[PDB]
Amino acid sequence: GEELFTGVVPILIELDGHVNGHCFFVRGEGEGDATIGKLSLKFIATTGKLPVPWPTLVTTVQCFSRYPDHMKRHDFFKSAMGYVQERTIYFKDDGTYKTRAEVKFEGDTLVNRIELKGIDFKEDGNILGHKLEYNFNSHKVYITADKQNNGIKANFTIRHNVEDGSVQLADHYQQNTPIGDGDLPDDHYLSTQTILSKDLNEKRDHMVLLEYVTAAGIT
Amino acid sequence: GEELFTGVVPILIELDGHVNGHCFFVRGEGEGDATIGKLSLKFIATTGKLPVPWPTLVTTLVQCFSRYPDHMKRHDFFKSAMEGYVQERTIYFKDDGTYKTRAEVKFEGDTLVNRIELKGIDFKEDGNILGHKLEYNFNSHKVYITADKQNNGIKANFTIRHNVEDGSVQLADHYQQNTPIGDGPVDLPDDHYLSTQTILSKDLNEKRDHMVLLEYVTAAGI
Ligand SMILES: [Cu+2]
Ligand SMILES: [Cu+2]
Repeated sequence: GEELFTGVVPILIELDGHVNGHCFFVRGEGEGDATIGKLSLKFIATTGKLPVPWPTLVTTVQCFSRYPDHMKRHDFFKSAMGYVQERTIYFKDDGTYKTRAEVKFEGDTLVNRIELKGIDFKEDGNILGHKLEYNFNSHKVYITADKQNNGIKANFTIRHNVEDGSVQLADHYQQNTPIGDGDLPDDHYLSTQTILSKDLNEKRDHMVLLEYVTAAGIT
Repeated sequence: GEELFTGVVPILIELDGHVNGHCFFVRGEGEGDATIGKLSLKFIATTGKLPVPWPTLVTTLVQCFSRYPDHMKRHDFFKSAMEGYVQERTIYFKDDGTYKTRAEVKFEGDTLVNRIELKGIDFKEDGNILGHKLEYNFNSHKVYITADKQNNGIKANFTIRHNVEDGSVQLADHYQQNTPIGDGPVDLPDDHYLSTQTILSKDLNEKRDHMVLLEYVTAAGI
């Protein structure tokens, strides 16, 4: 399973989005290696301007996260190889995201097909009002093991920067389970870093992504 | 599950829709009498004007409220699955794009829900569908139902007649498969059919793109 991430692997990402009766779709193309922990993706909104700000959709392909030589026994995301990634995103004082995504290989490209449903967001609120900065800070992904579902649970809170100077908290609860039968880890975490940019020659509503993710927690 | 449909039951309907790179969603609320075969629903396009004329969606947006007479109470697959069943369809529009449909129909307390997804493929620009050349009308149709021992469910085949502004007719071939969700004591039926009648109206005080529905469907063949 690990041997598939030895080098560059092309990425395909599709997102089915439904928030407060607004339907949108996002295509994601790019590359990424797990030896460095790098991701380079360009997301395109093929349905005009998004009804929600980009940074909220960032959180919803860990498998390209770098696991050091002494932690290679703890990468569920690679052992699967696919898995499904379910999430619930609690935006504080704001709506919520339910997310289900299948992540498997399709030949050369690694594919992440997503469906999300946004419920009870506030009009002229921080999300539906696009009062979010085009930013993203660094975060930790606290990962534990789940023997009951042969998978993994994880908890973290994302800090979205607001235009006024305050901070938005999007509490994330996620569950992952393998698709095919056939390695759960100990309590570790994934340190993440992210830059949001744009292609100056794309007229479509888009987002360029650069990520660096590594693991830690085990000496 | 006959006892559940004794009287009036509230209905909830949602349609996840994608047709030729265009996105839409539709909410449906209403009631239904299975003792009569009556349905009264009001659908709302929460996304604004659909990229597709309503009458092509009427077929895919709950065949449990159909009236099966007292001598046909052994042939209602739909009522008996209520856990619910999964209704899958493929709608071939003649000389036009097609529809692929999936839906889950189950009870969530008082109301009955169908959660539906659909994908539209290979439709023509300035066609009858994408060009909105269909009259806001509908005709009467028969639903021939057969048994599926292998998948423990049923199938159905029929062709829908959509009226065109030309005075012509746009055909839509429907193929469907139903399979129970929970392990069912549900009995399968002999070859029979449902006679359907639909009326599409508008709520005068609603500004959103919408459609009001009235349906009378009863079972026959025995
Ligand atoms: Cu709006
Ligand atoms: Cu959709």
